[PDB]
Amino acid sequence: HMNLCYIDGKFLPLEEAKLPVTDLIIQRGVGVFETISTHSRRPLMLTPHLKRLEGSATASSIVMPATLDEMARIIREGIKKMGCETMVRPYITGGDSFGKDHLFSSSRYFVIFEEIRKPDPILYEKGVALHPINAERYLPSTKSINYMLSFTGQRDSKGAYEILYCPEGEIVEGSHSTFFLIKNGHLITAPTSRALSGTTRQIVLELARRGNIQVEERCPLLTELPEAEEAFITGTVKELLPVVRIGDQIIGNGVPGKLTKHLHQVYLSSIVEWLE
Amino acid sequence: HMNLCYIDGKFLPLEEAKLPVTDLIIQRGVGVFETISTHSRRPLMLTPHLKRLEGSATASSIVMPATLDEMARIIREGIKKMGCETMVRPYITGGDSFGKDHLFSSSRYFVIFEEIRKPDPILYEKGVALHPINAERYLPSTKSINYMLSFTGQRDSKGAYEILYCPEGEIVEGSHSTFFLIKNGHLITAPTSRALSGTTRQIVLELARRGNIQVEERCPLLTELPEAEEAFITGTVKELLPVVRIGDQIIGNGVPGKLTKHLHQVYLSSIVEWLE
Ligand SMILES: Cc1ncc(COP(=O)(O)O)c(/C=N/OCCC(=O)O)c1O
Ligand SMILES: Cc1ncc(COP(=O)(O)O)c(/C=N/OCCC(=O)O)c1O
Ligand SMILES: Cc1ncc(COP(=O)(O)O)c(/C=N/OCCC(=O)O)c1O
Ligand SMILES: Cc1ncc(COP(=O)(O)O)c(/C=N/OCCC(=O)O)c1O
Repeated sequence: HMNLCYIDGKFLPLEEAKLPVTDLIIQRGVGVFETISTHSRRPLMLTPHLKRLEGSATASSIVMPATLDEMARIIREGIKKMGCETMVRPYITGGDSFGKDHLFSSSRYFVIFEEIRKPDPILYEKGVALHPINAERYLPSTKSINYMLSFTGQRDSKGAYEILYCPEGEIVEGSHSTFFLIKNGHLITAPTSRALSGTTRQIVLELARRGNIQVEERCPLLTELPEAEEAFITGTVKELLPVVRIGDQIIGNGVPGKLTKHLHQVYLSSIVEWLE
Repeated sequence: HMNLCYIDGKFLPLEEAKLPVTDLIIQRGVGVFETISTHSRRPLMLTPHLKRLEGSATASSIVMPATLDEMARIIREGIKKMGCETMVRPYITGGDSFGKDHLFSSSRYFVIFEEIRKPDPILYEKGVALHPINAERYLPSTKSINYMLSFTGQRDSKGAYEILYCPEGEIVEGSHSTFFLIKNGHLITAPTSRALSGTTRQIVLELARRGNIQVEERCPLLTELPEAEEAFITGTVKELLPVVRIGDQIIGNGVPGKLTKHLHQVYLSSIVEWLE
């Protein structure tokens, strides 16, 4: 499929788009981004993602190089050009210098558009296995471009779907996901002091509120997994994806659970509410 | 001289060099690098730096896109072109994909050459102030491109020379430096399990051995700074730089100390031994 990069006023073929090696995104990993998905070629949680992008940029001392309205206009135009369900990634770079004011004031920006790659249907029927590691994301409210740990953590993950950040036995989040445990019919998920404030997470808490499902905002523990009924990971692209194994531990009876399948169905039935 | 970037077979002006936005260095912070300085237009600790670059690349699941001999040849050719004292940074990128083998096997590489920017002479006479933060580099043996913390740590550093990583009151290293405390005429410095295995650090331990100066390889503590005589930070470019203040704490008498000045003099008198 055709893939785009919006950069410097133009929607380029993604393979043509290039960034100056002066940019501190390249030299020193100074960059923040979001991942935005579409349903019916409309962006899911567009405003919440763009507010989170500005939040990341501000927390990283980056001055936004475009307004949120302009980032929204570009995203909409690139989706129109794609003419398919799209995964969209707006990037904000450090640019060429850190000023005497302790800000990155010449930030660059670009927006990647790719045909969306949903997890295979079989993964929703089977559920996935997570690989726990003794590590976590620093400043986890900020979605920087530093995802090195998500790949080096796979060195000994032996083909697990995703890495799970379990610093000192406390489950925080996936490398690309919010993590939820189900224990005695209630949700357990790490607080926003430890894990990224997921857009999908924020919708799942709202669905829990609507369904009178109790939510405990505390880290699930690896040692609680034998008492767990179910588990799932959330994000843009993957939606709610059942977790049936973590390390050598089977979750409940090792197939996707009733409350997971329920929350996924309600999510998909309700999803247009959060489209823009 | 014009600052250069060796990329794709050519020495470009640094500001003209560009990298495809497909590269996972940009998208996901997948990259490792080294910083190499010159004395008499010869690269200092060239082989130790290139072995540390390979070590970073291997620890990050990156297959090296060039041999160490070829990285050496480029470094030497660019220094010859510069015809001045140079700070050199070979970068190894993740490239466009993480393979089914859990390796980045289409890595890109580039080499930046800049006219060297030594600390002002006044900083060696005065000494510098460090700003301690409650944070640390993950996988600190690996020198990845993720230096975001080195900038976000400056948010409330109020103009300190550098950030000092002091997780839970244990001093590990600077954002760009190895850290040394002097107490009762012995050196204290964090072990290589905690801090980057600095080239400058490795020379200073050797100078300590030659001078019969005892070295304790443990993290100095913020709480022991009142009992400290001296402190200094080491690296490529800065050499040995006296530290006379850490947060609100003056180090000894608040001027560069006798053993710091001695180690810096011996380092500069001996430096040709480590040039290549
Ligand atoms: C299946 C899936 N789940 C979750 C995520 C969210 O992960 P982050 O992007 O926040 O790490 C993505 C991201 N795709 O990103 C676009 C496709 C790609 O970057 O390869 C994804 O593809
Ligand atoms: C570290 C992390 N935690 C949690 C999440 C889930 O948050 P939402 O997606 O629900 O807002 C993400 C999103 N990645 O999205 C997929 C990875 C990507 O393509 O960049 C993430 O990167
Ligand atoms: C004064 C000084 N000390 C120490 C370092 C070592 O720090 P790292 O590179 O390992 O973080 C550098 C690096 N210059 O790098 C070249 C100029 C620059 O990147 O701004 C430096 O200029
Ligand atoms: C994080 C960190 N620790 C310690 C050091 C000291 O290592 P050596 O330089 O002695 O091998 C450096 C080097 N920066 O290199 C110069 C500063 C820079 O360009 O970041 C560093 O980046």
